[PDB]
Amino acid sequence: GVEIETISPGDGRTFPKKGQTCVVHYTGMLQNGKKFDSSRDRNKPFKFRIGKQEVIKGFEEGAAQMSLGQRAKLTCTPDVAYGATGHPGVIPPNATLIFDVELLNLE
Repeated sequence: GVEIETISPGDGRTFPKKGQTCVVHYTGMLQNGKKFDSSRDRNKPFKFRIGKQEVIKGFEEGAAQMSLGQRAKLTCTPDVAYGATGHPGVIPPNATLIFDVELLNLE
């Protein structure tokens, strides 16, 4: 499940398609916990394409529901990213993930 909470401004019509590399200023957040990842620190805003299963399932489906300029807020379920396995040292198992996502993309 992907729960979108959009901070309003954008256009609402430029949607990502297949094979389009898009740019996201993501910012990860643990529920009742601190941060774990952000693109604002590296300032390398993560040019990734759509439709190759590169990103996790909670982040891929939310990018298809956003548009250019929009600033949403993800709520990623554990069963799609790390709930059974868990990343070693960073994400424990059964973890609900929160992301500050703005789509200022290309292509």
